[PDB]
Amino acid sequence: KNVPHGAAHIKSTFNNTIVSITDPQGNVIAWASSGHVGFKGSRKSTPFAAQLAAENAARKAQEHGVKKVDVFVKGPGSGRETAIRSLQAAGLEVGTISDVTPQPHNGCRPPKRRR
RNA sequence: CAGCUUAACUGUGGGCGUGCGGGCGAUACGGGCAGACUAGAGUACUGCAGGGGAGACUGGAAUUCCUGGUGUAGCGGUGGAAUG
Ligand SMILES: [Mg+2]
Ligand SMILES: [Mg+2]
Ligand SMILES: [Mg+2]
Ligand SMILES: [Mg+2]
Ligand SMILES: [Mg+2]
Ligand SMILES: [Mg+2]
Ligand SMILES: [Mg+2]
Ligand SMILES: [Mg+2]
Ligand SMILES: [Mg+2]
Ligand SMILES: [Mg+2]
Ligand SMILES: [Mg+2]
Repeated sequence: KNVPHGAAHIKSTFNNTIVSITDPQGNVIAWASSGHVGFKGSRKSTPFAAQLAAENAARKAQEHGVKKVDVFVKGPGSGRETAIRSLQAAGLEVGTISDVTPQPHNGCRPPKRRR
């Protein structure tokens, strides 16, 4: 089909980073990830896979005909700016930037400290 | 001091003998007794800040889960990987 506007969702952890593009109504057009790009071990952790998923989702969404996108990012830093710049260079221009990160107001208890 | 020749020893009466008694005469501090005062203490008049304590009521973000859409091959993980 086609869509004149949508939002690309970004959630990036230390060891992963996925990208999914959704319309405002909540129906997803397409998604991409480093794992699908084919990176295992620490390879996937790179922002490089971030830009790869970036232009991948760009292609698989612009096939459906996405024009305007607003990206939301979350999670700890793994290349957020790198991925957004790669997407911008991919040919899609964002109208507004927004970060909504899961920040629980001291709900539940995090797992023990690493050792 | 006194003599056994000096010798241990004792011949010698004083002196020593740290505790306990009543009678004569003290009152400074150290108790009880005695009435009064307040520099401690305590309440009394008005203000104060506070996650002090107990019960109940209530909001938010989030994890997880159930249900339902969009949606595609992996998601997740560590120095890496498989159990998942
Ligand atoms: Mg990792
Ligand atoms: Mg863990
Ligand atoms: Mg003599
Ligand atoms: Mg004598
Ligand atoms: Mg004695
Ligand atoms: Mg007394
Ligand atoms: Mg008086
Ligand atoms: Mg007083
Ligand atoms: Mg107060
Ligand atoms: Mg109680
Ligand atoms: Mg569902």
